[PDB]
Formats: sequence, C-alpha cells, structure tokens
Amino acid sequence: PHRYRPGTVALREIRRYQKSTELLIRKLPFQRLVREIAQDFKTDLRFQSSAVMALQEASEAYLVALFEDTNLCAIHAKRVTIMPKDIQLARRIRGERA
Amino acid sequence: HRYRPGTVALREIRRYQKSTELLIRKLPFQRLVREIAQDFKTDLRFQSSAVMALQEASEAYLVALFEDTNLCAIHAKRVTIMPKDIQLARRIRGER
Amino acid sequence: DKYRTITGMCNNRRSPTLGASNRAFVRWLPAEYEDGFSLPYGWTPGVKRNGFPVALARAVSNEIVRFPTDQLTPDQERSLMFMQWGQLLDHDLDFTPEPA
Amino acid sequence: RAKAKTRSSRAGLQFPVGRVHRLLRKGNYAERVGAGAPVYLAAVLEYLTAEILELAGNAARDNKKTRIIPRHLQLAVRNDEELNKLLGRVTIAQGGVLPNIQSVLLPK
Amino acid sequence: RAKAKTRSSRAGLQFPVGRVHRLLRKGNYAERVGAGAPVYLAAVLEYLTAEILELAGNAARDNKKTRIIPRHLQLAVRNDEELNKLLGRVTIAQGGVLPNIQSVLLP
Amino acid sequence: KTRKESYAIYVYKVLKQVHPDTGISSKAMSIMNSFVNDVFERIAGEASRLAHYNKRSTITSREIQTAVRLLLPGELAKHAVSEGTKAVTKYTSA
Amino acid sequence: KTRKESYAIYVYKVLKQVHPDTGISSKAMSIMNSFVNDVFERIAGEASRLAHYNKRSTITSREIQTAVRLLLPGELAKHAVSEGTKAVTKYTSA
Amino acid sequence: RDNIQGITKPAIRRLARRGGVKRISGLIYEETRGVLKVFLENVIRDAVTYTEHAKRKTVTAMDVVYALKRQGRTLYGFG
Amino acid sequence: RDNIQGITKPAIRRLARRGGVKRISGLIYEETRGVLKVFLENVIRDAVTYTEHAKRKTVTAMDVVYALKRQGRTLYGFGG
Amino acid sequence: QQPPCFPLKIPPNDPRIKNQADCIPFFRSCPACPGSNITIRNQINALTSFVDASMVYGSEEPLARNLRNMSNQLGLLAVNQRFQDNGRALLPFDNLHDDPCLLTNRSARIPCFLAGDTRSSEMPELTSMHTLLLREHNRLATELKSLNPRWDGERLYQEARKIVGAMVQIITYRDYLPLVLGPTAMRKYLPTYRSYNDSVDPRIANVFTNAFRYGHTLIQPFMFRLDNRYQPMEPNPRVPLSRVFFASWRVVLEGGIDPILRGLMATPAKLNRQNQIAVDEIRERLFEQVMRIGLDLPALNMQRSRDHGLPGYNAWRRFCGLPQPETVGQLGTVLRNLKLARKLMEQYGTPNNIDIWMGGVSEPLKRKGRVGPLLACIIGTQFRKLRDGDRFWWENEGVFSMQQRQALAQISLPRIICDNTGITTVSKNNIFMSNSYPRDFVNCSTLPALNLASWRE
DNA sequence: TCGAGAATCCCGGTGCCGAGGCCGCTCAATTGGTCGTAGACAGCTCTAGCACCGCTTAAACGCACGTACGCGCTGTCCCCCGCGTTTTAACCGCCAAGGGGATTACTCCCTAGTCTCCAGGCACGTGTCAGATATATACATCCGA
DNA sequence: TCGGATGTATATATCTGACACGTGCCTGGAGACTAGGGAGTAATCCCCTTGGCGGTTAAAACGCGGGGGACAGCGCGTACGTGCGTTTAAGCGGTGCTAGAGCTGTCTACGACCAATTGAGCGGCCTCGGCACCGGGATTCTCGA
Ligand code: HEM
Ligand SMILES: *[C@@H]1O[C@H](CO)[C@@H](O)[C@H](O)[C@H]1NC(C)=O
Ligand SMILES: *[C@@H]1O[C@H](CO)[C@@H](O)[C@H](O)[C@H]1NC(C)=O
Repeated sequence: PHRYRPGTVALREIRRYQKSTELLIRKLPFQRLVREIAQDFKTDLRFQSSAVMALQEASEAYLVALFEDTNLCAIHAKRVTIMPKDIQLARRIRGERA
Repeated sequence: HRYRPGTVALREIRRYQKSTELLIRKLPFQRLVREIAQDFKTDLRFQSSAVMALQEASEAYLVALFEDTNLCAIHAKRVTIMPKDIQLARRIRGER
Repeated sequence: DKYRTITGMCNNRRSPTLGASNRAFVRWLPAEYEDGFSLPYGWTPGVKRNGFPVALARAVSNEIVRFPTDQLTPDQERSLMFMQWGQLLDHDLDFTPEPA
Repeated sequence: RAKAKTRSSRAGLQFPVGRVHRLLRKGNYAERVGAGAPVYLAAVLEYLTAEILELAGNAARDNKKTRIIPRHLQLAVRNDEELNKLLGRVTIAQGGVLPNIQSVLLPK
Repeated sequence: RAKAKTRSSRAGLQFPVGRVHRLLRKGNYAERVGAGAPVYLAAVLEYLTAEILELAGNAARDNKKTRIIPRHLQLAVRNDEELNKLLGRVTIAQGGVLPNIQSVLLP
Repeated sequence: KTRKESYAIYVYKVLKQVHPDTGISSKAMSIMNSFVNDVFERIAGEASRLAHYNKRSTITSREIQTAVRLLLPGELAKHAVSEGTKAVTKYTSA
Repeated sequence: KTRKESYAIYVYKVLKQVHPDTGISSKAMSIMNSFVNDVFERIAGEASRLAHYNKRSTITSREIQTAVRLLLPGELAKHAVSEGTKAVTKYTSA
Repeated sequence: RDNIQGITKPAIRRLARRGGVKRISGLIYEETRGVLKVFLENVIRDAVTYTEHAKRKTVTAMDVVYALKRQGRTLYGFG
Repeated sequence: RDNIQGITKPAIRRLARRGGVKRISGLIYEETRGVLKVFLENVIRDAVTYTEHAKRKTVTAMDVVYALKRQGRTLYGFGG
Repeated sequence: QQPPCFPLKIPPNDPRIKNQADCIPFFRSCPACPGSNITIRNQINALTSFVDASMVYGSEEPLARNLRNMSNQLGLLAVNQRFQDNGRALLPFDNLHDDPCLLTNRSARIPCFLAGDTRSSEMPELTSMHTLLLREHNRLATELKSLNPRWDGERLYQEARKIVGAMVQIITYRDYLPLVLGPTAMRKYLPTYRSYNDSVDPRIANVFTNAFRYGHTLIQPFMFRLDNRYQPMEPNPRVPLSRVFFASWRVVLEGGIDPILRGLMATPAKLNRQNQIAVDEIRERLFEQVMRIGLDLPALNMQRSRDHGLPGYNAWRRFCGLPQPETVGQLGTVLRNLKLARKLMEQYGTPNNIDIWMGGVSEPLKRKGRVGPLLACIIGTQFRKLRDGDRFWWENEGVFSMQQRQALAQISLPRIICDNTGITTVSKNNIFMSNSYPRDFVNCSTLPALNLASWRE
C-alpha cells in the first residue's frame, strides 16, 4: 500500500493553489452568510450578484494575506504549525486588534 | 550595594513612561536632519518648529516600533529584543 | 587613487588590470568556431553550420539589406546629432585593432 | 434693518455657523452648499470638542492640576475606545505614552 | 472655420485631452484649470498604462497565450518593485498570488 | 499683521461650559485647533464624495449625516447624529 | 439605453502600440479602466491640495508635476515627468 | 441562521495553502471564522450605509467598492 | 559628516525603555539607526518637495506637517 | 584565403561587382595571444572600457602626453599651428606613413587630424565633434586658470579633464540612452544609481562591438551644411557621403565646423524600417576614393561577427530571456513580418544561424525607442555594467562635491555648442530630439552657463 | 542507488462563446471672440535664521564583574496528516413573477449673487497667580543575612 | 525575614512668565431682494432578483493508523546589565549680521463663458477563432528495498 509521508501532499497543495486564481470558498454558503450578516443592519435587502462576488474576492484576499503574515509569525518562533496566537500577533502588529 | 540585573531596567521603564520630554539630544538631531537634507537641496534653511516637528515624529515612530519589537520578542519566548524582531515587525507592518 | 589613470589601470582594487586597455574582450557566451578553436564559419568551403550551409554575407546584404535610395524615410523625432553622438560614444568605448 | 443675530445663537451653539459656511463654500467641496449643512457640522464639531475636553479635564483633575496640557489630552484619548479609534493614526506632541508593562517581564 | 483638430493629436497622445480637461473642470478640484494641465495628466496616464500593458503582455507571452487576463496583470504588477509599491493597497480580482514557499518548509 | 483665524475662542467657550474651573495652555490649544481642523476636513471630504457618487451638486444635511455615520465609530456617531439633528430643528424653529 | 464612458478605446490603442498582436479580455479591461480612474483621482487630488496650500485658484502643469513627483515612486516618477513635459512642449509648438 | 459554519474546514485549509501554510493547528478554524465575520461585518455595514443614503433597497457592486475603498482596500475589476 | 552616530546608544536605550523593553541586544543600535535614517529620508524628501513647489528656501513646519500627513502620520500641535 | 586575410566572396549576379573572382578586402582582428592553438581566440580592446572621454585625451601614456600643449603652464591641449576656423582652435595635424586624408584630394594636401582616437577623421561630422570637445577643454582650462591663479598646469589639465569626462557621462546617460532604449527598457536595464560596486565587471563584451552597430541604420546619404540663417549654404549645400569619407580638407578649407554643426542640429535622421535597413551609399560606395573598390558596411558587420566567433541569433535570444523561434511561422510572429522571415529563412535555413547584427536590426523597434528587444537588452546591460563598475562615476561620493554636483547637473550639449563657437541659434532641450527649424530653436541667451564658482579653492 | 506507483505534464480533436470589427446617431469637443480678474513681476521692510563665543556641568564613554538568559541537545507523546468510505448539498439548467432601478415631465423652492452696515473677532498691552524649582523629610522597596 | 541602604513621593517657601482679560478697529457675516435652475414629485418600462424543482456528482464528514513536531527539562557559556571614574560637547546666556519671507501696487495675458458646427465615441449587431476541455501517452518525483 503506497503512502506519502506527512508534508508531501501539503507541499503539493501549496504549489497547486498558488498557481490558480479561482475562488476557494463555496459560493452559496458565502452568499447565505453575507445575507445573514446584512440582516442586522437593514431588513428586506436585495443584493446584486456582482456585490456578493466583490465581497467574496475581498474576503479571500484578506484571509490569504493574513495567513501569510501568520506563517511568518509561526516561523519566527521556530515552528511549522500555525496557531491562533500567531494570528493574534499578526493582527495586533497590523493594527487591527491593537 | 548592587541591584540585580533587571531592577534598574524596570525602574527606567517606569520613569520614561511617565515623562513627556524628548529623549534625543537636540543638536545631534538637528545636524543629522541638515546632513540628510543636504542631498536634496543646497543651502537650505530650517525653521526651529520644523526640526521640532521632525524630532517629535521620529521619536513617536521609534517608540511604536520598539513596542511592536517587544511583542515580537515575547512571542518567541524571549526577553531581549534582537534585529530579527525589528525586521519581522517592519515586515508585518508593511514598511519593508 | 585620486584621478583616472590614463590606461584605466588600478580602477578596481580587487583586480588592478580589470577594465584597463589592451586586454582581451570578455565573452558573455562561449565562442563558436567552425573547427572549435580559431576557425571562422566560412574559412573552409563545403563545411556546414548546424547542419546547414553557411550563407555569404555579401548575398545577405544584397537581397535583404538593400532598398532603393528614393524610398528613404526621415525620422521625425531624431536629429543627426543622435547618430553623431552614438559614433562618438562608440569611439570612446571600444576599438578592435587589426594587423597592417 | 433689525438687530443682527448670529446663526449660532439661533442654532444654540458656541461654534460659528457663518465661518463654517464660508469654509465649506471656499473649500472646493461642492458647487452649492445647503443652509442646514453648516448647522449640522458646527453641532458635530462642538459635540466632539466637548467630549474630548471633558475627558481631558477629568484627567487633569485626577493629576491634581488646574490646566490642561498635551499629556492630559493624550491620556484622555488613549483611555477611551471610541476616541482611540477616531485618532488611531494621530500623533499628539508632548503626549508621551500610556504606561503598560508586559506581565512576562515582571519578576516572579 | 478651419478643420477641427483634437488636442490629443496636437500633443501627440492617444489618451483624450478634452475629456480629461472636462473631468478636471467638473470634478471640484480648483476654481480654474490651466491649459497645460490636461495635457500633462494625459501624458502621465498614457505612460503608466503603457508600462502596465507592456509588462502584462510579456507575462502573457511567457504563458503561451494571446489574450491578457487578470492573472497576467497581477504577475506584471507584483513582479515589479515600483509598480508593487504604487499598487500596494490594491486587490486585483481573479489575480491570485505569486508562487512563494518559505525555505524552512521545504524538505 | 495679517489676521490668523482659529478655533480658540470657541474651544475656550466650550471648555468653560464643561469645566468652569479648568484652564488650558497654548500647546493644548494648538492640539485642539488641529483636531477641529482635521475632523472638519474629514467630514467635508466624505460629504463631497457622497454628493459626487449620487450625481448631485449640493451638500445638504443628509450628506453630513451620512458622513458622520461613516466616519465616527460606534456610539460616538449615534450621539453626534442626535446633536446635529437637534441643532437643525432649532435652526428651523427660529 | 444610456451613454456610459470609459477609458476602453484608448487602452486598446496603447496596447496595439505596445503589443500589436496581443488582445485583452473584458475583466482585464475593467481592471485597466479602474486603474486609470484611480491614478487620475490620486494625482488630481494631490494637485488640488497643492494649489490650496499656496493660496492659488488654478491647477497648472507645476501642480501636476509636483503631484506626480510626490505620488509616483522612484525612477518611475522621473520617467513620467519627462513624458508629461514633452507633451506640453509639443502642445505649445502646435 | 448558523451560516458561519458554511465556511468549512477544507475551505480554510485551501485558503491557508494559497498563503503558503504547510502545517495547521486544529484551533485556527474558529479563529479564522471570527476574523472573517468581523471583516465582513465592517464592510457590509459601510455598504448598507452607502445604499441607504441613495434611497435604494439593492446593494450594488459600487456600494461594496466604495465601502472597501473607505478602509484602504481598493478593489479593481467591479467598476 | 557622520552625524548618524549622534544618535547615541544611551538615547536608543531610552527610546526602548519608553517602549517597554527590558533587555536589549548589542546589534539593535545599528538597525535602529538605519530605520531612523530611512524614515527621516522619506519625510525630508517630501518636505523639501513641498518647499520647492512654493519657490521658498526655508523648510517651514507646515511642510513637515503636510509631508507627515502624506505618509499617513498625522501630527498635532504644530501648525494647523 | 591566407591569414590574416578573410576576404568577402562575391556571389553570382552581383549588382555592382560583375567579376565573381574579385573579393572585398577584409582583415581579421588581432588575437589576444597569438602563437598558440589550445587557447580559444579572443580580440583586443585598445581603449579604456569607461566613459571617461578617452577619445580626446587618449588611452596610452605616450599619445596622451603628446596631445598636451606642453610649452606653457596652463594645462591646455595642442591645437593646429597652421589653420584656424575664424580664429578658433582646430585639431592638430598628424603625420602618418600612409594618410588616407591626402588620397581624397591631392591638390589640398591636408593630412588627417590627431586626437585620442585614430578614427577621428572619417567624416567632417566626427571631426567637428572632436574639435568642439577640444575647444571646450581649452575654454574650461582658461576659466579655471583665471579663477584659480595658484594652480599649475598639471592640476588645471586634470581638473578640466575630469569635468569634461563628467559632462560626457551626464549627456550620455541623461539624453542619449533614453532615446535609444525607450522608457520601459531604460527603467528595466538602468535603474536608479545606488553606489559603487567593486564586484561589477566594466569590461566591454565582445557582442557589444556588433550590437552597437545599430547606428549604421540611421545614416543619411548626404552631408548637409547650413549658413547662419539655417539655409542651404552655397557652394555644395548637400554633399554625397561617398565624397566626404576621410576628407579633412572639407573642414579647414570649406568654412570650418559651424555649418556642419548647424546641419547636424537641424536635420532629421533616417528611420530604420524592416524594408529599408541601410542606405545604398554605405552599402556600395563606402571608402570609394581611398580603396580600390567600395566597401559594404552590412556585409562587413556580418563578416566581423563571423570572424569574432559570436553565437547566433537564438543563443542571444536565450541569453536575454526572450522566446527563441524555430520555424518560419514563429519567426514571422517574432519579427511581425512574414516576407522578412521568409527571406531570412531562405538565406540561412534556421534562426540559429542568423547573425547577431541582422537579427538585431530586423526586429521591430520598442515604443519610443530605436532598437529591438534583444539589442535593447544587450546595450542596457553593457551600459549598466559600465555605470556601476566605474569608481570615478560623477555621481559617486567623493568624486565631486555636492555644490559641484548641482553645478554639473545643469550642463547640456546646445550650451557647449553655442558657447565654444559661432552658432547663436541652437535647438531646445534634448538636442537629440529636435530637428525642425525654427519650430524648436532658441538663441541660447536663455540657457544658463555652467557655474564654475564652486571650483574655487 | 534502484524500481513501482502516482502525479503532473505535453500533444492532437472539437466545439463555442466572447472578443474584435462594422454601421448610425447624437452629444460632447472644437473654433472663433470678449472680458475681467488671478498671478507675475518689481520694490521694501523687518523678522528670524545662521554664525561665534565662553562656562558649567550633565551626558556620554570606556572598563571590569558576574549572573542570568539565549541556545543547543534529549525524550516523550499526542496531535495532525494521509487515505478510504459514505453522505450531503453545491452546482447546473430551465421557468415564472414581480419588485424596484432607471428614464422622462414639470414645476416649485432653494441657493447664488449684490449692496449695505455694523458688531464679532483679531492684534496688542498688562498683571497676577499656577506651576516650575530647591530643600528637607518620610515612606517604599529591594537585597542580603 | 528583620535590618540597612537607595530611591522616590510629599509638604513647604520663592520666583517668574504665560495665560486670562480689556480695548480699539477693521472686515466679514447678517439683512433685504431678485433670478434661474436643481431637485422633488409623479408616472411608465422592463430588467434582473428572488423563489422553485430535479438530477448528477464533486466535495464535505467520519474514522483510523502512525510518525514527526511541540513542548518540557537540563546544562553551558557568553554577553548584557550595573557601577565607577574620566572625557566631552550639549545647553544656556548674550551679540551681531543679513537673507529672505511677507506685504503693496500695477498691469497684462490667460482662463471662463458664450454661440455655432460636426465628428468621435458609444450602442447594437454579426462572426469566427482562441481557449477550455476531451482522449491518449511521457516524464518526473517519491517512498520502500
Ligand atoms: C555613420 C557612418 C559610419 C561609418 C562610415 C562607419 C565605418 C565603420 C567601419 C567600416 C567599421 C569596420 C568594423 C565594424 O563595422 O564594426 C567600423 C567600426 C565600428 N563601428 Fe562604425 N561607422 C559608422 C557609424 C557607426 C555608428 C554610428 C556606430 C554606433 C552608434 C558604429 C559602431 C561601430 C563599432 C562598435 C565599430 C567597431 C570598431 C572597430 O571594429 O574598429 N559605427 N565603423
Ligand atoms: C600650444 O602649442 C602651440 C604650438 O603650435 C603654441 O602655439 C601655443 O602657444 C601653445 N599653447 C599656449 C597656451 O601657449
Ligand atoms: C554588486 O553586484 C553583484 C552582481 O550584480 C550583486 O550580486 C551584489 O549584490 C552587488 N553588491 C552591492 C553591495 O550592491
């Protein structure tokens, strides 16, 4: 039974998803989440498809940049694993949670 | 009599976080500003308020950068700050 | 190291002769010769290059470079000082001597 | 002609409605400026000034002083969440820093 | 009257000078607009567009493709230091990210 | 000497309204003047952008209200809005 | 319907100048149009601020040149300045 | 309406893979969901304010673009 | 003309103390000097551009304030 | 075919040379180290590989000393002892065993000139440029002596030489290179200067000697001379180029260098098109009077590229990172021309065999540039290496003072032209770009002069 | 190193839908004068920026000790990765309604623009009281026995 | 773990300069009036957003085994903190000169503003070829010997 050692398929996925430009979140769940969030501010709101697509693009770009900063924070502490404290440190230095 | 290493450091931390004065001598900073500005224009004059504003901005920038550096150093389970902490803070901030 | 040496020597401290005059050209790519050492492509008749015969430079100038004189198109954005300064800077930079 | 009354008196404000109107007209913001815009802007500016000045005066009283210096303004701003968010990227001259020491550095 | 001649042709540009002048005049920027400001702005905009498009076309050609897609614009912008500094807080839709893996992660 | 208008008299009047027994220095007055100018410019710029977006050529109290809602954070904004509204209402009564 | 203007034909003209045999899609055109509008707004706003600081009522080539120097980074800025200057010179000759 | 769980663990793993992350702890999924919720709440609040000012009931793409630009997050490609 | 060494080690140590730093490595000072030089170069370049546009020869405080506002570092207490 | 001769064979049905057995003369370049065969052949660069105005001051010590005006203590340069142009200095004459200058006109009996380069007498235009630089050096030495009376001859000469070299570097890197490479290539290959780098090799590459031949495509078939009013000056307003080669008598005995400079300043250059590569005057009537038969400049370029053992077109395309064509369709796509690609493939048979010069000048030009992508790559790389590896670069710290740098940064070619001789009307900024009179001409009473007040001790 | 198994990559068909080129209008851009004010000079004053000089003296700079912290180096164990098997719901394709963006009229109000005047808000001058500066004292804290 | 030494907050005098008023004056804000166009209504139009259904299948969920990072513990040495004595320029004053920033006046030429004309760009319409998938093999990388 052939088996890959841990960290091989992870590097393959890193190479594969850094080469494509698609959207990595399913569109229907994201649309539902956006509508649920918008429910608080106003009632009976309609959304253009372009509005939801723009929100998805912005959110995915934000999350990817945050994960890059988190990876740098993890490597700083002599680690490979990504922990929540790394996310908190990145957000604090960026000034989001400062 | 002699204090243990780290007592006077905390005393200075408490003392300089209560004051509002400038921590850099004025004449060396003025000379540095004039030398830097020499590269852009020749025979330049500076208002006193211009040098004062530059000094205030520089001191605020350095203090904030040192706070971020201290956070980075503590993240790696350390007490001293090293140049790599400054580099990481400036890289996350986007200044690199 | 105050002024320029007229021969260009001692400009580089690591290599004093580097960049001076009367020295060999630097090769960015390995040289290509019909024999391998010092023979140009065309010295020996009937020898092909890369599996193809070597063309005559005069013929290439004859039926590719050639164009009738009356169809000259002046350049609306450049003067003849452009070409004159090109030649002057060129005569500054390099010169390959040949035997007399 | 009757006795002139400032628009700030009619609006019940301390900040100048007329000066704000002139600054809006001269500032190259829009082709026309409505009559109610200066009143709204003056009221908002007066509210923000009153809030920050009340906090600074409280800080000065806590420091046992009867005059506001930049240190008191910085202490007032940095101790309030909304004001700190409003002035996050703002430097106050001769303001100092908020005293905090990480718990890791304290002796154990 | 004489035959009409566009200001872009007079200045030797491809970007419009009359439209840029109108946008400056009606954009609430200043009380008056000079006659040489639209020409300068159009020239600068044309230069920046040419830079971006040349880099993007080179990226597309290296990809064995004829058309330019947002991925090529992203590759052009992010691989250039000055352009990356200019568009440092800008997200290009469908642009992806640059391939970059940290050395410590590699086996 | 050329006149130099500033928000010093009005800031002092507000301070006397809030803290009758507290004064202010000159550097603090300069800081408050800069703060007032900065907030004015921010709100006015946001209102101008809002007017441009909707293809309108007028800055009204609705634009100022929306700019205050956009810029000021959380509870602050709410209170500010209330104050502004009150003023306009009083200004309409007179 | 209506009439919506954009920097579409000019971007295509520049592209055909640079890459005569290379096309461009619709999303790429949208990105280029947004980029042109964004840079225009940045330079125009900086020039307006420069004119306001020096108590002038006119935006001229000097304001545009200074705005380009302030905004555009590094050698890029230098090249841009040259281009702009050339255009104005030509515009004066004809 | 628990639609925050629609952002699944494999989706977060894909987003982290695009960011260059090799190993992932099991506690970052909830943190990522909270961060995304905060960001979306801010942007959507600004967009809804822009929509309400125009006296509309439909959130257009331009409202989202303006809301993002207000936060220093300019987005190209949607006008 | 080596005035960057006028930013002495005690001054950097004081600036670190105000930031809450307890222990400082020996190579921090050169890095701090480089960071300060970069920041000052950017700000002074912008201020000198602002001064040149006005056809003046003295760099006023307002030019520095405008440059800092351009970098996103608004400063209160000087000018307006 | 015996060394050191590499004559050019004549193909059949030649337009000019009817006899096939005849051959165009050609001499192979000198080897770097003759007498051996294991070592690969290399060529000799007889000049310093720096932008230091080594065409006016020479590159070898004996010639450099012989150029100096060694009879006084003013640090001047030698001038002609028999002729002058309206009382202005001319280049000193030179004595040679076989002077080609006298072959052009036996009646005139005017020899070739002497300068820092042996080729300073190809035409009146190059001689005019050399004379202008010589006059500029003499004027700078005179001004420096007048301003500083304590300086001796050697110090004055060295300071004037340094200023002239810095002026040449400034003019080149600020006006000429952007107009060759274009904005994109100039930004890519010559970014902003950082500092002197001792690891950078400033030696001239072997391909650069054939990749800078591109200027052979800008040559006009005539030499134009204009009077003070920028009108065709009589007699002989336009002279065929075949009669101005190695003709120094057209400078001393035909009104000096003023008409030549005026014609250069106000005449459009030739545009390089894929169907019009090089004019027929240099292709069929080059050095007609000096030699037995006319030469062929493109043929000489290709033959020299073959002699130097340079790789083909595709090797340099790979070196510069550009795509490498393999078939006729790929070549037509790359060159944006199908007829030219078909002709090239018929001539050579494969793109790998195309000579560097032909392929470089056959490419479509860059936007606002005069070279293709490959030639732009080579030229930009060479000039970047020249700038970064030069310890005496004018922008390097310690070479010039800051006040001196600000004084030098305001020089321009039209200022020198209307300062050092009699022309009063000159072209506007970027003299290399202005060619229409009087649309873009000024009286140079508005251009500021060089401020030497910062050179006072 | 050597071989088996996956994974990714490099080439010939095959449609298809989006990018590119062609007409028709109409609505800005261009051309041709008028005018009035914004800015480009010149003069001139006086404020503040630069330079210099002498004296304290507080800061910086070397030097020596030692201790506490940074940094490797084990060792365990448990948490995350890779893979296979079931669910689940995202996704695509097609219909049907209707809410609500989006133009198009028309007509008021609301704002700009102009004199007139006349008080609110600057600049300048003054004096007194918060606050900065010694001086001694008394708690507070730390390090050692 | 009770006593000694250093450091810092506290209360009381002394002096000073800067902040809080007072006063004169000028200029910008308020009070009227008129005129024109921007925006507020209303009334259609049709577009595109929401809601529904059905089938296919790709991805999300669960479970399992194992190995390789995370984290704790333990030396070891070196480099940074703490005093201490010796330079060294920083800061404070008073002095002097002059460059240039700011203000005043004149005037001219440049940009806003009209009208009349027309052609450049936008919308709608075809149409065909670049690209996205299909099949197959080819080459490379990885993990167990
Ligand atoms: C304008 C008329 C010119 C004539 C009549 C001329 C003549 C010649 C000839 C016959 C050679 C023989 C070797 C060679 O071709 O490389 C040569 C050398 C050369 N030329 Fe030209 N040339 C001219 C212009 C230029 C220009 C304008 C440039 C550059 C912009 C240039 C670049 C070179 C170079 C690099 C050499 C090599 C030096 C050597 O081989 O001795 N030439 N010149
Ligand atoms: C240069 O030498 C020449 C020889 O012809 C002589 O006439 C001249 O005077 C010398 N230069 C000077 C400056 O004297
Ligand atoms: C000098 O040039 C080399 C070769 O290009 C480069 O690798 C190196 O970084 C440069 N050094 C500096 C100090 O710029």
